[PDB]
Amino acid sequence: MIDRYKHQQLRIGSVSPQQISAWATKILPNGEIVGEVTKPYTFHYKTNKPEKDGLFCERIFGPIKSGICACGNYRVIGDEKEDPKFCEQCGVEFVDSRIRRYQMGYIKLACPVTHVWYLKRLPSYIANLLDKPLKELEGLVYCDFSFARPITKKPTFLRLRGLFEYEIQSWKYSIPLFFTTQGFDTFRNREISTGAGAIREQLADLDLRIIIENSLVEWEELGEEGHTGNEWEDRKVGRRKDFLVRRVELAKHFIRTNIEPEWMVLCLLPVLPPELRPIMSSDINELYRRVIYRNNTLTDLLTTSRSTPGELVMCQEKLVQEAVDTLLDNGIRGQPMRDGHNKVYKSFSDVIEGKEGRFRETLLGKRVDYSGRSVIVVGPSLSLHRCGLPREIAIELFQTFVIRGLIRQHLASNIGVAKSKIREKEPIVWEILQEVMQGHPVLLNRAPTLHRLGIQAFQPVLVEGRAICLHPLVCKGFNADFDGDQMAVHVPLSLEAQVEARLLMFSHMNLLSPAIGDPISVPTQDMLIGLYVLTSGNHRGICVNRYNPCNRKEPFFSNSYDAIGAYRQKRINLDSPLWLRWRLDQRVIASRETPIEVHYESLGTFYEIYGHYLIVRSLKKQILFIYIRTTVGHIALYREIEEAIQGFSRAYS
Amino acid sequence: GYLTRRLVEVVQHIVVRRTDCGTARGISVSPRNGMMPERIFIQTLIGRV
Amino acid sequence: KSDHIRARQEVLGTTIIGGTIPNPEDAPESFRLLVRELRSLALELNHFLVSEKNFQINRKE
Amino acid sequence: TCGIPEIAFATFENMEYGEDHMKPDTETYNWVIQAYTRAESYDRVQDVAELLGMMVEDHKRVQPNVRTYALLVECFTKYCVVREAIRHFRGLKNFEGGTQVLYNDGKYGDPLSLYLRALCREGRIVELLEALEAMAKDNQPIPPRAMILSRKYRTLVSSWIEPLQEEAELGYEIDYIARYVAEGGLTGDRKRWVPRRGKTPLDPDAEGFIYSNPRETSFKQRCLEEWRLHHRKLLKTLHNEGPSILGKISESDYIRLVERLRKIIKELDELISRIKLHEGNTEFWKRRFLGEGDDDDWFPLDIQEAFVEMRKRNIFDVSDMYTITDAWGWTWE
Amino acid sequence: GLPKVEQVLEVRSVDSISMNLEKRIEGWNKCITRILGIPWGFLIGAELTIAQSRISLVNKIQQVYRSQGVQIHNRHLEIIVRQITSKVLVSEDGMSNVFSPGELIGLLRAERMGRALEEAICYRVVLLGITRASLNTQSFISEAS
RNA sequence: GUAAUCGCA
DNA sequence: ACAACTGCGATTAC
DNA sequence: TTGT
Ligand SMILES: [Mg+2]
Repeated sequence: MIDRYKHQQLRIGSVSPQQISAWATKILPNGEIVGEVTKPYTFHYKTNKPEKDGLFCERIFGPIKSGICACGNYRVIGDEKEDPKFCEQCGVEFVDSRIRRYQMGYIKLACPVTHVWYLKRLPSYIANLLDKPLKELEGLVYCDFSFARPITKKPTFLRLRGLFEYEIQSWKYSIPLFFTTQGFDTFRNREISTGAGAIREQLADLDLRIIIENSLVEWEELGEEGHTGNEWEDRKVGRRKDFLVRRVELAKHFIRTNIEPEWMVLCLLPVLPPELRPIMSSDINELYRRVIYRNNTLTDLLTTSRSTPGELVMCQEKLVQEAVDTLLDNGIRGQPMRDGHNKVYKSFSDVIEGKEGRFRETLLGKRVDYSGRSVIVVGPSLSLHRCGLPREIAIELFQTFVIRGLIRQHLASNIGVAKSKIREKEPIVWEILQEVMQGHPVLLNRAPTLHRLGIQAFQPVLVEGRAICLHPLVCKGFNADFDGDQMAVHVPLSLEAQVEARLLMFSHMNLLSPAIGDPISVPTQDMLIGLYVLTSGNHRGICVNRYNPCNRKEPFFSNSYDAIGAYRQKRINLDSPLWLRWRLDQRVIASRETPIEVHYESLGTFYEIYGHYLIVRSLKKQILFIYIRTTVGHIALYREIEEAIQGFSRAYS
Repeated sequence: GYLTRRLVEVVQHIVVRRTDCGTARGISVSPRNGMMPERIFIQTLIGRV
Repeated sequence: KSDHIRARQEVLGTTIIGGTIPNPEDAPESFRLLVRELRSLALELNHFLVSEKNFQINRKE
Repeated sequence: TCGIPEIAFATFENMEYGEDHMKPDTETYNWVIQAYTRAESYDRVQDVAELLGMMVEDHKRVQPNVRTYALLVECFTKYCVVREAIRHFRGLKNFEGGTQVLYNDGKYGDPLSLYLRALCREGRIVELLEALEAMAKDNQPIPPRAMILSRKYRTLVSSWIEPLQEEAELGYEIDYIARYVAEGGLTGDRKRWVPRRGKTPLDPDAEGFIYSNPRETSFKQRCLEEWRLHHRKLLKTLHNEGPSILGKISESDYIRLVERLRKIIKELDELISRIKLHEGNTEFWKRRFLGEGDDDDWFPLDIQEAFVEMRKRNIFDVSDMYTITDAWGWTWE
Repeated sequence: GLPKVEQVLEVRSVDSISMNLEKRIEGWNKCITRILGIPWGFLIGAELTIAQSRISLVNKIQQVYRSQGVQIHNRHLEIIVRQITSKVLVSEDGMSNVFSPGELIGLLRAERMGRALEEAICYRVVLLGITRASLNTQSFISEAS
């Protein structure tokens, strides 16, 4: 029994800047490269047109209309005549405007930024790989500091070799003048670095094998006698050991995952497709404009002159990094960074994470077409497979099917005439609607879908009203009461879905709850009362007679049909006792009680009187006659069950 | 509602994909171990292989 | 019935003509959105189904 | 031979949990071990261990062959698991041509050479001599991976001496220029020892291993380490076995032995020799488990009473007490 | 009632679930190291703890459900319980190329590795709460997210 | 398109 | 730092 | 808040 092998493997990882560039980079026919976002403008002033090289730019992302372009000349894609893919005058390509939905962008950053998830989370992967403490890295990122040696694979003349340089007061003006100024610029990277170059050089110039070796050595060293010490010292040793183990695991994974720790610091930032952030304007786009403005100001300050003050460019770098942090994930650092109305900005982490986040709100739960809701009422003359459905709902659910019916029969020429006839409520439309859904299954469901019986399948029956009728016995499953409850309706389009609904999801196939396997559909409120009145019994003792019968039931019926007819004719009451002859079955459940009295005559026939039946026999030990003492209710219940079984068996043939 | 959600997640993956796995071990159900409730013993035995 | 633009467009045509509705193989717009979002967050996601016949990896976009 | 270790595991699970006619055999386990061992994407080392544990079915005709030992040695070598690699190489030695099968034509990094290098680096040179004797018996020449270090003195013969990563004194001075032209001088073909940013080992001995070459440890260091480990496990047995021991002198000898053991790990020698470390003796453990040596369902708090309760409830039994030693029948150990 | 049901399932503490259970578990953890040696002590201790915890975890939930008249079959409770008690925690002492200290593996996988590998693998049973269990799964998109 | 507020069962 | 019922419908305010 |  070789199984059908299906192999699907989703993969996630950190992406290089080359890939996020190739997600946006495109080569036009002229030869220019598009994809770079460089201007904060989204739309033109009082023109409602996409600005060039902006967040909504047509050139880098795509055209706003299908077949139309920003140049003003409409074109048809896929035509037989030769047509240029993109206008020479305008970069926008001639394509359907679905690309704006799936097309990405990227902003080049002059100063690198650090990912918030890796840095500012309580488990810091960057602080784990770089044994430097988390406070030192957070300072070097946010508070102007200096790292003495960021490169360990190149020659270094200066012998500072320090972790955190709290000030630049060290003599550097005499050092820069001495060396050629261009030369000083050339080696400053191997020299003390600040802000976002030290982290990238440490992550890049690093040997994971040396890291795991040193961590294993330090692990072997620690733990010899740490437990013997105090609880504080043992706790410190334990925490260090756990940090070392996490470092070993991170380095071992980085060795064999074709992912580089260099990619944790983002050189280039991707930009979401325009349609996904449509401007009405979204915060996403507000944060995008802010980071674009800060980045272009930083680029202007850098390209202006090298003699520019370091304080200004450093502050603008901090502002760019804070904007990138607010864009990616806001709230991890603890600063809300509210809007002008003192309202916090939403971030991508807030978009994905949450009940109202991307996952739970969209992927795992969604609404469908072909659906309707209405209140529910009891239909007490429906069968377990049939349910009452209003016509104004059915015409909207099965509209395409009745359109196809009007097209097939000589009643409608085109789809428009058929839709107009359906809107006009013509009488033939209702006939076609009835003929359409005679074999189509309807999926009803309820809002509190706790168990698996919340969604079932029935056969829709056209009714004249606005309330969906439901069978009474099926209420327990849905926990439904007709006090204002509403339900939804779903129509399976595909043939496989129809077969599934008709075979698996029907009520007659689900009569046992999946908890303990007990009957879930049983008479509950009124049918139980009727059955109890039927099978209750009769006044037997002092209630039926005022005096003792010692000083001193009557009707005898050969068939149950005669007794039921007498009850219908009001000859005998419901609880009135009677005698019913039985054909040698002895199926009456009763107590293990001996006969109260036995009459034996000379000729050999002895009468045995029991509590609820009389059994006459003869000398040959032959059961001549059996008479059961009961009421019309018990025989009515027995006859209705037996006749249901027999009618089912006969209808099968 | 909260309790119903979490439970489903933990055991969502399980699905019957084999007729038999080949295990030769089984739990031993004895009444006298747990004060011998007859109804509980019957409910425990019913449905098992 | 929810998100697949192409399939949904084809559903009306197949129902009006009467042909059988094929099973959609492409990812819904919700998944594609996620990929775009996660890749805006610098996180990749690829389907990468592998054929059991010839042991080849095929990316679904 | 695809390169994805999950397509073969699906077939293995289909065979394992299927009917009797489709149940796995030794060849199936060997194929899945080869698939998991020669992967190029992730660790896949615990997978091989779990597969070996599943391979423990003694009375199901599932017995190891030459390929099983060869693949296990290769896997445990590539992941620096030297002890189990030696355990399985001792079994591979018994088969004829087993070392030739381990050297799978040199297509997959010369696993025999990787095994020899792993033995040389850690310093377990007695097992290296055993492997060389096995290769001589099976007529297998040394693979060409006798890689020299930065110092040309390094070889599998003497890289384990006390002076490590240092060249010995010779009468003639070291002619580095001669060496330069010997490796290849100005022919643009020399190994330049310069660290690079990419995740590629500059050392050529690390090639073939999943993570890195085994750490360099001398023979004397390995001997002192195994001595400390033996004394530490002896002290552990003395601790978890109570004061009761073969030695009859309790008072002074206990203190003397505990202080001498604490000194060793970091003339009364007969007392230490009396302590016996019973490791791998399944019979002793089975005899110990057998006991020869509210108002809810609760097990008795006593250990032996819990054991008899489990044996009564069939949770665990002495028949289930087995390891590869017994199953694959390796007597030598 | 229902708060007590949540409590047992998310095993915040073993004292919460039962004092006798915690006492027996710590007694086994302490004593089993002495007898049965290294390779056949961890396995038998894990099996004993699994049996006792499963029996306890069920009996408690079934009693809580039956006190109110709710009749549920023990099979549904068992499937969930297995997941809670199906993983093991490696102790901090043992670090090797195969496994690292503090990792979480499966009971059957741990036993099969202990049978095969001479390298001492020190593992102890960690009952994992429903939530923790979900956060530790093979799929990062279904239960982790 | 998002919030606030109430209701529903 | 993290999560705490399920959905539906109405209004006004941006 | 409540607890994790
Ligand atoms: Mg109601």
